[PDB]
Amino acid sequence: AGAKDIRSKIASVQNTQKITKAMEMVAASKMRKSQDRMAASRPYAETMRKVIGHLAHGNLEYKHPYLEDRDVKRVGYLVVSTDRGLAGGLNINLFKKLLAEMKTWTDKGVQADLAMIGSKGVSFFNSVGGNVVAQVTGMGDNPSLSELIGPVKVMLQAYDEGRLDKLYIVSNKFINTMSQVPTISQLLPLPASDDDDLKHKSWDYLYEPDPKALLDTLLRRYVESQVYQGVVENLASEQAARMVAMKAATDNGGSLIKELQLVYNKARQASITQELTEIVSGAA
Amino acid sequence: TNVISITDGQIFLETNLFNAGIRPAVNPGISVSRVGGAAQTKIMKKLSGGIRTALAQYRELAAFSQFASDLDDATRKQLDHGQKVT
Amino acid sequence: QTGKTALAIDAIINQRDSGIKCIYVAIGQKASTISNVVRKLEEHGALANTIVVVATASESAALQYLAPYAGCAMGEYFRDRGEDALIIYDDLSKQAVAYRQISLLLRRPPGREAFPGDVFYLHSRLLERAARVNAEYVEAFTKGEVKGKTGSLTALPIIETQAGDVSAFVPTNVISITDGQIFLETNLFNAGIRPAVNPGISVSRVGGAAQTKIMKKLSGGIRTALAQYRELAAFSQFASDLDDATRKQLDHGQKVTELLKQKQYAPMSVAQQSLVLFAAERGYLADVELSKIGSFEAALLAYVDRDHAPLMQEINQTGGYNDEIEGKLKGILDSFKATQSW
Amino acid sequence: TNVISITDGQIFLETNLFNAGIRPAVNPGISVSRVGGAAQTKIMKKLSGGIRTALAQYRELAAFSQFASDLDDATRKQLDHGQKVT
Amino acid sequence: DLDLAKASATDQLKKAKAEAQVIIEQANKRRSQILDEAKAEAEQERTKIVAQ
Amino acid sequence: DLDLAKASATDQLKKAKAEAQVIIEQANKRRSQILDEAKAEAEQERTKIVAQ
Amino acid sequence: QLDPLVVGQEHYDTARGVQSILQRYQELKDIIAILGMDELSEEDKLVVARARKIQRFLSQPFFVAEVFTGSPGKYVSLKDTIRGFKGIMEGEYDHLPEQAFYMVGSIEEAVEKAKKL
Amino acid sequence: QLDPLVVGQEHYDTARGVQSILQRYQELKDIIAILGMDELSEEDKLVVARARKIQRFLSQPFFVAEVFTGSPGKYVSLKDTIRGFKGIMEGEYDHLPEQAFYMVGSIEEAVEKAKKL
Ligand SMILES: Nc1ncnc2c1ncn2[C@@H]1O[C@H](COP(=O)(O)OP(=O)(O)OP(=O)(O)O)[C@@H](O)[C@H]1O
Ligand SMILES: [Mg+2]
Repeated sequence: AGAKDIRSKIASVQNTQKITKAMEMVAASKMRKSQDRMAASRPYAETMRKVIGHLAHGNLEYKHPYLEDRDVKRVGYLVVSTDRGLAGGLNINLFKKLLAEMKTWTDKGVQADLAMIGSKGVSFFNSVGGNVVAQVTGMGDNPSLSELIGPVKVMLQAYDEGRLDKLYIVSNKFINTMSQVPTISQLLPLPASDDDDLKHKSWDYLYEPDPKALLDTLLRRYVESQVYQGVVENLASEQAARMVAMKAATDNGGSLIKELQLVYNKARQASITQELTEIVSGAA
Repeated sequence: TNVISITDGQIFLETNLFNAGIRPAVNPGISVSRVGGAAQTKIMKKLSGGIRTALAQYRELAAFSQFASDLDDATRKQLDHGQKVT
Repeated sequence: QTGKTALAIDAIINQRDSGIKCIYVAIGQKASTISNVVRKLEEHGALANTIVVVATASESAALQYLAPYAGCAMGEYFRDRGEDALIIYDDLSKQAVAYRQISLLLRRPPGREAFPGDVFYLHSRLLERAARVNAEYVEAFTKGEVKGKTGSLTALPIIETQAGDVSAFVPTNVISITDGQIFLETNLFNAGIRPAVNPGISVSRVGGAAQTKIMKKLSGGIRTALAQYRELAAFSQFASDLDDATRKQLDHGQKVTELLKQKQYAPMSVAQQSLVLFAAERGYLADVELSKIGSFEAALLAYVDRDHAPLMQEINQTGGYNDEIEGKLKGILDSFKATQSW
Repeated sequence: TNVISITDGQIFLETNLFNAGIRPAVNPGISVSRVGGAAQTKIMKKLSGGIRTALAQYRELAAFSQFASDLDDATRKQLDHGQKVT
Repeated sequence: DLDLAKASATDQLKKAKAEAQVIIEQANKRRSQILDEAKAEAEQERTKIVAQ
Repeated sequence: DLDLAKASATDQLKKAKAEAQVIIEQANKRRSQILDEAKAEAEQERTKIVAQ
Repeated sequence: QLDPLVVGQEHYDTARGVQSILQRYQELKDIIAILGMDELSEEDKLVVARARKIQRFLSQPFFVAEVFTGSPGKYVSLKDTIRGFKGIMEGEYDHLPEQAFYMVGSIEEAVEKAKKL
Repeated sequence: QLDPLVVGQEHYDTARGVQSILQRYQELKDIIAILGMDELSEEDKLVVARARKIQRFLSQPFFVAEVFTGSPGKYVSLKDTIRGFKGIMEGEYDHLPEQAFYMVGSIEEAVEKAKKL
């Protein structure tokens, strides 16, 4: 206490408020750039999914393991997590949703396997004893598809090897600048999602060399691309959450200054009084 | 604070700028002349009319700078100009 | 209530066999506490070695104010005859209050916080009686009866600070008079760290010159371990984000700090402190888990006391240090860390 | 404090509440009546119960339950009644 | 069989370790027994030699 | 490799068994010494108190 | 009187554990105040969640305070409270809401109060 | 008295250079803590190495502290102080390990001490 301590604390908290306001600005710009990069992904996935429309669930059928709803003995999850803190509750809400559903699954006796994107989930599930089979980390704010090839490759190789029976991606969904929602959504076996080619019965392709060889790589690339889309949306959601969290923290600091300055003024006055009564009642 | 209440302005000399090598370390924003341009020769009243607040803003913009690479060049022009004049 | 009295009375108990006579002079304490600490000095062997001077809170101000001089005059009987003594003024911050009362009743002009002017010169000429006198002054004083021995009187005044504030009148004087400070912190005392000595602001101008050279060797590394820990500590609340190259330091700091905790009325011989610091300095604790450090320490101190007693005897008796001693210690740690358990 | 120490309670009127149109701005939680219900008519005592601790709890609950909330239906009815009461 | 030896050895060491850890607890308690016996027989003696 | 591995397999029982023996043979001396030293203290304390 | 040699090891150790938790909780209130509860480490969230229970369980209803609160007073024996605090600290009542502990007698009135909300 | 007109430009520039190096190393400590060393640039790792070597070289053994440490004291002329710090900042002695500079005295004693380490 004493004026010269409380003024030092007020100074340090004002500095903290500078820091958090700068971080809010930075995050608010990075969110825009990240959602531009989020809308530069739709064409590839959408056209490729239209293609898989015609080739697979067309009037013509084909015998791919990744379109048939075989039996569930164990399930895989691709987990997207930030590489950086200060994100608000994002990661933990997501991990709690995941843990609740993975509990519901293991209550039928099925095992589960995790592939981790981002280091925060890596640490969390190393602590909670999850079954992490592969991971990639340090992508930061520059996610790239080439880095994702590893873990999704592992999960696919395990799926077609029979070792998995269903595959999920768990990630945040950027909806509004002010609201993002965690979602667990399936990507193997491929969902049934309209895209009817009954209209396109007018034509069929020249397949070089054959449709099955293509359909294989089509589906593999498509899964890779949906994982990438998920990573990029989660990145934009992280930026939005950091923006709102730093906003809240700047207003908290701004109120703590109001408290500290009342304490400071009280100490200022008490010190003046006690100095002056010590002088005056000294004389005589 | 007695004397600040008696006089017609103050030139606030800032230790941080002085140690950093900005000599004379005049601190804009917090320093002020209350007679204003009435005391300033015409040419200087013309040429200097912007400097004060432009610098007052640059000094906080360049304080935002350090926590942000990848600056919008609409602001990088400003952070260059302020540094020129400083 | 941070252990100021406990620290001094363990300092007194530990001299029960060291040749140093001890004097414990109590200013302004309530009698049923003096009786309690005397009952504890009697439990352990220390009472037969020490003098107690009492000025209970009910005694007039003149006695409370003169008691420290009456104690110093009883330590000087030993100093001036070639022996060693230790004197512990409990609460000079109550001698100062009694002297303030006496001054204000004599109508002397008051100073700051109403303390009289010469309250520096009050403590200055008390503490500067704590001295070591060379053998020639002894021979001159004892008129030739004692030769070649140097007397010594050691003082450990105690002060009490309101709300940790060290910028008040009496604290700021006695901090200026003395040779060092042991700052006891109430936060460290709550968090479990006992004794609560704050290493970052405690000092001792005598320093290593007063240690046994084994301790002088080994503690230098503890200073730096704790200094690096105190520079890094700010990140502990973001620790998960840190880099292992610093996480190593930030955990070694916590382990050495958990090592310096100690129970009351349990003093250690120099052999045991040296051994236990060597254990942490040479990385043996790098893998023991934080919550077990104390049981590790206890087991080690027990093991060595039966299976290597002659080395303890040597160290305690001479305090020396050699590559030979270092090899023996490394051997003891190696055998312990494998062939026993905590 | 000298007078809080002499009387048999206090009615603490808080300015934050008063600015929010809550008038009279009786802050429950600080205000108390050291004679308690012994003074009330039996009907009033029956109806009121420990209501003031109910509103103290509601008002501190609103301290965490603005930016987020948990147990979010029973806390929801707690908040609903506290709000309609106030 | 390498790891038969390995594992059985590790757990066999741990059992020796626990057996020591419980050989110690009886020791601590017996101390408390005999030392409080000495305390009782000390007070009960003092408080009658002095009365005499 | 059969000889080289089965050597360790046949030896580590002997070795780790001897060390599990050793741990306990220390702990036993610990118990015995404590039951001795509690006797030493039993005499020392009572003698102190009678002198008092 | 709070010495192992007077109150016995278990009581002393429980008291010091409670103090350690509450102090560690004080050391976090500034970061919690500024940045909110979400920036804490996953083990600090547990320290906070246990301290906020210990604080309530230190509450008690008094026989002479029925005037103020209606609730009937309670008398808690020592043996019956060091057990409750040892429990909360050891995390075996770590599945019960905070308001389950507020204004109760022994730890068994808390486990009951939880059932009724 | 620390301005070019009185100390000479050589001295003034060497002093301001030491200040610049250390003032940058202060910036970099808190990157190294969060990210570890390896994420720095080439010149950032090099600024760090020279900053640590300068920070070491400012230590010295005293003829009067000779009684606390046993090590004999050293007297360093101003010519040699400037020559040493300028040599370190230019990168002439980048090939010595840090501890060659601690408590070394003159700069030649650094190139000598580096042998025995
Ligand atoms: N090393 C320790 N470990 C555990 N407890 C301790 C330790 N040292 C002291 N204490 C406890 O701290 C409490 C306060 O001790 P003590 O009275 O010595 O402090 P103090 O500063 O003298 O307080 P006061 O200023 O009121 O005399 C004592 O009950 C003691 O049991
Ligand atoms: Mg005391």
